[PDB]
Amino acid sequence: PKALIVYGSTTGNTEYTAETIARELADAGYEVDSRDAASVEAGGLFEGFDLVLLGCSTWGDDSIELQDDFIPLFDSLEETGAQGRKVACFGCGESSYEYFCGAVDAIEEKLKNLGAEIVQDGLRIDGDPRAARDDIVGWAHDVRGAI
Ligand SMILES: Cc1cc2nc3c(=O)[nH]c(=O)nc-3n(C[C@H](O)[C@H](O)[C@H](O)COP(=O)(O)O)c2cc1C
Repeated sequence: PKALIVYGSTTGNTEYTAETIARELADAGYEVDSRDAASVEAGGLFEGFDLVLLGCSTWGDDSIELQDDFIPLFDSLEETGAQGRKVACFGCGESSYEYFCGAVDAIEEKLKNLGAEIVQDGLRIDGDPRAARDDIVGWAHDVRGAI
């Protein structure tokens, strides 16, 4: 199959997390197209993939704020082709914030509402992603299995 990973990451944690997910999926036979959000265009971005993995980190405080490069992508999520698309969502952040991995919640939320098939609950990394490598890998293994 073809899986599309797109991530918004500012200190490279979620990017690190995407790359490990990309590797797991590619080890299991998939063709994996991994792309930073800052380099993509929403209009038809999911066209042709069987699996779309979205990746974002959380900024902000009192309300949910998304990583700046992911914002135009989230604002045009209706134009990507999410309808019927097997999807799953991930993101790094810090549990001391009110909204722990809040962006993960706002994307899964917008997706569900656009008719996507959320194949697994999002992966919410707290702190250093390198300390949670088993979790990322395990979560990739589980998304592959469900689709
Ligand atoms: C100003 C500020 C606001 C933040 N807000 C949140 C938050 O609201 N929720 C959350 O889970 N983490 C929050 N974080 C945690 C960061 O997202 C955390 O560093 C995360 O790993 C960054 O992941 P990344 O290298 O993939 O970009 C915040 C950090 C800063 C500086």
